[PDB]
Amino acid sequence: GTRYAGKVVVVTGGGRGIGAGIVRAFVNSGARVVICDKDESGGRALEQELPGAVFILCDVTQEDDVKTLVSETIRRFGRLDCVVNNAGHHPPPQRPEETSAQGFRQLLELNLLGTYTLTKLALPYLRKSQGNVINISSLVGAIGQAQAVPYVATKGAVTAMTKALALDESPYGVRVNCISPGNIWTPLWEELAALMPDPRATIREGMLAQPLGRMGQPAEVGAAAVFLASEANFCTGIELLVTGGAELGYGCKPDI
Amino acid sequence: GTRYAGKVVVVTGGGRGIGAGIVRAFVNSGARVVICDKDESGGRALEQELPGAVFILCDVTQEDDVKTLVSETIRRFGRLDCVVNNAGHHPPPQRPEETSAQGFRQLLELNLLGTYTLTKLALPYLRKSQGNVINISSLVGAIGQAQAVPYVATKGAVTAMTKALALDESPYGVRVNCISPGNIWTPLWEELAALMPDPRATIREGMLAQPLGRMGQPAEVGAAAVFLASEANFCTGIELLVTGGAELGYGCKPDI
Amino acid sequence: GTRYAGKVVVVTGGGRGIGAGIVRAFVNSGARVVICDKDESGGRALEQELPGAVFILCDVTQEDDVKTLVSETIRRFGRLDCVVNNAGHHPPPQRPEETSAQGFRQLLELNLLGTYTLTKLALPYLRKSQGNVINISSLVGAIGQAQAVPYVATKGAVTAMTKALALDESPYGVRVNCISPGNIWTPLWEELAALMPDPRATIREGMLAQPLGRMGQPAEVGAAAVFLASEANFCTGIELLVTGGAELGYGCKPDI
Amino acid sequence: GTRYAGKVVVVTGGGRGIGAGIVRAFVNSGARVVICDKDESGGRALEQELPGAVFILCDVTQEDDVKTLVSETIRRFGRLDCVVNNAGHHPPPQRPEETSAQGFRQLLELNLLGTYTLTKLALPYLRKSQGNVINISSLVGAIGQAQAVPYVATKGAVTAMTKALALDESPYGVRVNCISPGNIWTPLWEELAALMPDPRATIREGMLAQPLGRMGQPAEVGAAAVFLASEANFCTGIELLVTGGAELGYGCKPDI
Ligand SMILES: NC(=O)c1ccc[n+]([C@@H]2O[C@H](COP(=O)([O-])OP(=O)(O)OC[C@H]3O[C@@H](n4cnc5c(N)ncnc54)[C@H](O)[C@@H]3O)[C@@H](O)[C@H]2O)c1
Ligand SMILES: NC(=O)c1ccc[n+]([C@@H]2O[C@H](COP(=O)([O-])OP(=O)(O)OC[C@H]3O[C@@H](n4cnc5c(N)ncnc54)[C@H](O)[C@@H]3O)[C@@H](O)[C@H]2O)c1
Ligand SMILES: NC(=O)c1ccc[n+]([C@@H]2O[C@H](COP(=O)([O-])OP(=O)(O)OC[C@H]3O[C@@H](n4cnc5c(N)ncnc54)[C@H](O)[C@@H]3O)[C@@H](O)[C@H]2O)c1
Ligand SMILES: NC(=O)c1ccc[n+]([C@@H]2O[C@H](COP(=O)([O-])OP(=O)(O)OC[C@H]3O[C@@H](n4cnc5c(N)ncnc54)[C@H](O)[C@@H]3O)[C@@H](O)[C@H]2O)c1
Ligand SMILES: C=C(c1ccc(F)c(O)c1)c1cccc(-c2cccc(O)c2F)n1
Ligand SMILES: C=C(c1ccc(F)c(O)c1)c1cccc(-c2cccc(O)c2F)n1
Ligand SMILES: C=C(c1ccc(F)c(O)c1)c1cccc(-c2cccc(O)c2F)n1
Ligand SMILES: C=C(c1ccc(F)c(O)c1)c1cccc(-c2cccc(O)c2F)n1
Ligand SMILES: OC[C@H]1O[C@@H](O)[C@H](O)[C@@H](O)[C@@H]1O
Ligand SMILES: OC[C@H]1O[C@@H](O)[C@H](O)[C@@H](O)[C@@H]1O
Ligand SMILES: OC[C@H]1O[C@@H](O)[C@H](O)[C@@H](O)[C@@H]1O
Ligand SMILES: OC[C@H]1O[C@@H](O)[C@H](O)[C@@H](O)[C@@H]1O
Ligand code: NA
Ligand code: NA
Ligand code: NA
Ligand code: NA
Repeated sequence: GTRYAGKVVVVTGGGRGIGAGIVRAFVNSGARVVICDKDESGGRALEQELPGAVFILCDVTQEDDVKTLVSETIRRFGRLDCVVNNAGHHPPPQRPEETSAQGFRQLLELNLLGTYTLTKLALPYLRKSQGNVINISSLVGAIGQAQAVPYVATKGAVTAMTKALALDESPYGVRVNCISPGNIWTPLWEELAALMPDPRATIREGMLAQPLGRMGQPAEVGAAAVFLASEANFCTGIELLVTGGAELGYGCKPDI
Repeated sequence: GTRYAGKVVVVTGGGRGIGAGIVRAFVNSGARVVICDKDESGGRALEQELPGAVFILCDVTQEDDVKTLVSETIRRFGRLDCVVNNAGHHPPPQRPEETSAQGFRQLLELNLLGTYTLTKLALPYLRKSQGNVINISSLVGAIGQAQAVPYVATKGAVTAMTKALALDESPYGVRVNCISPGNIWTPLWEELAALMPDPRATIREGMLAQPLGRMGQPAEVGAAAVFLASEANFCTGIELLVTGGAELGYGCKPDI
Repeated sequence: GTRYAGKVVVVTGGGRGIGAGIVRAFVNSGARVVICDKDESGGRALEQELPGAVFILCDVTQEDDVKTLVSETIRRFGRLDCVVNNAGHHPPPQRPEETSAQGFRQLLELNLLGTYTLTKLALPYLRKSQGNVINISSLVGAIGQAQAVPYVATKGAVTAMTKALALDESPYGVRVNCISPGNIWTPLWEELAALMPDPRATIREGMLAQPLGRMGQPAEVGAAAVFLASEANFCTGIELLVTGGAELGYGCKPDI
Repeated sequence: GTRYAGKVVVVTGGGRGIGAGIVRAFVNSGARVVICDKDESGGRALEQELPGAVFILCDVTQEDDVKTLVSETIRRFGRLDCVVNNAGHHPPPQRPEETSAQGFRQLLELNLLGTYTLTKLALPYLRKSQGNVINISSLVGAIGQAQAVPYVATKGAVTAMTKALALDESPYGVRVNCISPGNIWTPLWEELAALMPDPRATIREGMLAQPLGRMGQPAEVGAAAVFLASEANFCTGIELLVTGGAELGYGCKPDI
């Protein structure tokens, strides 16, 4: 309740899924939180539910939306300590030949350039507060994923960008880290599974992809984010895996 | 002279630097090589110099240029075995606040989407030949670099994309690998150093950034590419470091 | 004060340095802590200082010492939830030709097999409590270090062993993670620096090896350990870097 | 036939499996090769088969055997250019509680200290020749393996040691690299599979653990070793994966 008292946090895509779990974790640590989302439904209800969280409608791909997000955060709360770049999307499975450069550009706009834009606009205020940036990347940026060339590329970019920016902002006391979740049970996971011939089988495979035998929860990503913000003062440029061990060992993926 | 005899290779940005070193290595291994470049000067001279190499003017950011590159390769040589996605650029040092989303998009077009586009157009022919893709990424995609947020992000994306595509194309016998060079002495390195207050000091630092005490050569990247194409039949999705050890150990980058 | 209330933690080498910082962090989170050390001086004073910590003399290289450590922990506190394998040593700088197989074996006994032995003896009790293992490895296991072949090898082994054991113990709900610190200001760091021709210069270099410009603190490693024990329920087999960014970018470590 | 002409190579455990594939690759590149093995059967036959290879009986865990191996290589061939530390063993599957510290020590003697000992005794001659070291580690040192805590630990140590030694020997022009194979079809693989309830099923799983759908061959590891020795002049401290992509993506290894 006090680990991050008196601090101000912006969470993009905070209306549902991982983002909402990160919102709740920061509120529970004593922070005031600005929920940014392009859709009103979840975020507006979360603002009613949580004292200390407020909702601001903002599409992170629209630069003037993000400019307003930052200026309204400062106007209303007087400081900015942490930005969590969580907004992002996973398209359905697509074979390489079914992808397009246009679709690839549009996904880069959300998953990469939206993170870039908010970070850039927030950094002057984070420097004043010796605050920090937390990017939500993905395990599959590191190890790959099938039928997801554009998504994997965007997350490779986020993880790498995190390290570059950590180098540049270290002289100013601003840390820049990322979390790479694996399979987290969210509305996006549920939506993608419902597209499959056997959704139930897809979900069962997703649970057994982890040595721990289950998918992760938004609250567990949220706890990792609170750690990075509030207690990881000698961490910068790290990639914090929240994956249940999916990257470990051999699995189903004589010598001719 | 025979390790890759009878094979056909496309090298983008093959007119100078690393690309020209890769062109020479493949010619020396017995392959026929198509030199793709947006500038004529170097590539046209290389075509005159090397029996077995020919030059095709092609800007990899222009989709119809790349369509023509592939169709002309097939028309002239009847097969395609390896594409080397080397074309790319490093902008001058830029502090994060000096970058723009527009500049970032333009660098993504070259360093990432140009690699994507040629790979996509070539894959039908690589499937027929059980050929392979070699992407030239960078060490700094893995470890970061100062004053280079956009460049680092693009190379993070290339390395990650390499792994995704290796997964998707493995059922068809097409391997997809990347090389991550460190400091290689090229015209781009020389151009960037000439921008500095003390170019000579910049070059000296660049040499001592490697435990081996020197920068790398285009020929050394070229040898790694020939290995991946011709002898690495159980390698796919790997990142082959050609860096002189720059990523090893501690260097210049009490507890408060 | 309550994040790990009611839990019982063993910290090896807890008498000073990183180990004592981990002891304090767990006490501050509400846990009861058993301080294991081969030397009495620091650990006995820490037991007097901290309600909720007690000292047990134990050399982790002596199997019967470790057997007694575990049985006394259970006898006195009735459960065991977390073991932190921190005991370890860094020999002075040694050129490869100045090392011996005998010295290498002895360092393996402490840095690797002592971690192995306590983990093995504790696992039956950790299974009952759904507890967890935290190994203190090092950044240099991942990236190397000069004049330290035996030390680097031992830490490579610890990090790898962490992943293997995480796989084996995941069906039982026992997580196994490691922390890889970089330069942490401790008595061992101070002792090694005092061996150098210019200790002050050695310490200054050690501070500037991190983008953050300082060495880390035992308290910061301790906070990472409390996170892994108490809040990282979907993390297993991870390597949590606490290094101030030392692994990022180029530093001091034309093409002939 | 000429890539490594006039050079002298020692391959430990060269009598069968990966080691014999590395022997053949170097002979085919023009090198003279000393086959070291503790068993005579395979290595003696290979010496009869291959002009340019000779067999020396040597147990790499016995220091005087290794001293004699080096002195006999120099006495007979007058130089030493490359040592390939391939000798090693994988014990049968063992649950953590079924392992012993004694068994762990014995495996460290072979997989780690035997590599250390030959490297140390060879380095004076490698410095004279500007030669290189190639260690055969394993993919599972990086990602873990089930029921193999001691084996995984030894390979974690080898990979890490490779980087440390590359740092120390770089001022002298001696490169130190490792190869991390995945599933390679060898007599050891066949022996381990025959221990299983369903050997055929074990072998089928082993083939499908790779995106490429097969196990690797000793010849493919051998080609990687020849590359590292003869053409990778700007590579030191690297880990060259020869795994068929087993480390990529998700596999078989809702949120509670
Ligand atoms: N769910 C997983 O298993 C998983 C795994 C790894 C990484 N991730 C990453 O975590 C993040 C969140 O994923 P999730 O599963 O919670 O997804 P989700 O779809 O359930 O929630 C994403 C939220 O972001 C919002 N959003 C989308 N586009 C936006 C935009 N342009 N501007 C503002 N808000 C926008 C959505 O409206 C939604 O509220 C994404 O970056 C995703 O790539 C998810
Ligand atoms: N030089 C290094 O130290 C270094 C290190 C790591 C990675 N790399 C990468 O290696 C690649 C080559 O770098 P370099 O140093 O040889 O650079 P360079 O500038 O010397 O050569 C690049 C070549 O690509 C061509 N090119 C540029 N844009 C193109 C386009 N749109 N279409 C076609 N051709 C185009 C240029 O005309 C030039 O001939 C790049 O991807 C770079 O990021 C270089
Ligand atoms: N200090 C750093 O920069 C640094 C960096 C990376 C990793 N580490 C690791 O962190 C751990 C602690 O390092 P530190 O700097 O705090 O060292 P330290 O020497 O200051 O403290 C180590 C403690 O362990 C105890 N110990 C040593 N051998 C023991 C044994 N056989 N049985 C029981 N206790 C034993 C010592 O008596 C001492 O109290 C070690 O594993 C070290 O490798 C340290
Ligand atoms: N086969 C795989 O899938 C695989 C995968 C990754 C790594 N590796 C590694 O590759 C290496 C070779 O494995 P392999 O499958 O070819 O094994 P193998 O058992 O088929 O061959 C190993 C050879 O080493 C010899 N040897 C064993 N102990 C020795 C000693 N003390 N001194 C000298 N020679 C000794 C054996 O007699 C044998 O000829 C080992 O280091 C192993 O860990 C193998
Ligand atoms: C949201 C998904 C996801 C899963 C793991 C990650 F690491 C990540 O970043 C996102 C998800 C959920 C179900 C299916 C898929 C999916 C989509 C396209 C191609 C695939 O191979 C998938 F598994 N992703
Ligand atoms: C071309 C350069 C380069 C160097 C190393 C790499 F890994 C890479 O991919 C590219 C280069 C050469 C000189 C200077 C710089 C440079 C540019 C901007 C920011 C920096 O920190 C730089 F070192 N890059
Ligand atoms: C205790 C030291 C240390 C530093 C960094 C690490 F990641 C680590 O695990 C331990 C330390 C402190 C001062 C000097 C040295 C040292 C010792 C031998 C060889 C070297 O290159 C060193 F830097 N280590
Ligand atoms: C020789 C085996 C092996 C397989 C992959 C590697 F990366 C490696 O270094 C060695 C092998 C072959 C069959 C079975 C096993 C095995 C043994 C014990 C535990 C396991 O989980 C295994 F797969 N290893
Ligand atoms: O829809 C899948 C899951 O999404 C998560 O974000 C919610 O917290 C869960 O209540 C829900 O079951
Ligand atoms: O311009 C720097 C270097 O670029 C390389 O591509 C050329 O091969 C060298 O001859 C030249 O010195
Ligand atoms: O000796 C170096 C440092 O060691 C740490 O363990 C102590 O907490 C510090 O007080 C001390 O300055
Ligand atoms: O025994 C398994 C395999 O081992 C390899 O070392 C041999 O080259 C193969 O001929 C054999 O099939
Ligand atoms: Na509210
Ligand atoms: Na020509
Ligand atoms: Na006490
Ligand atoms: Na012979």
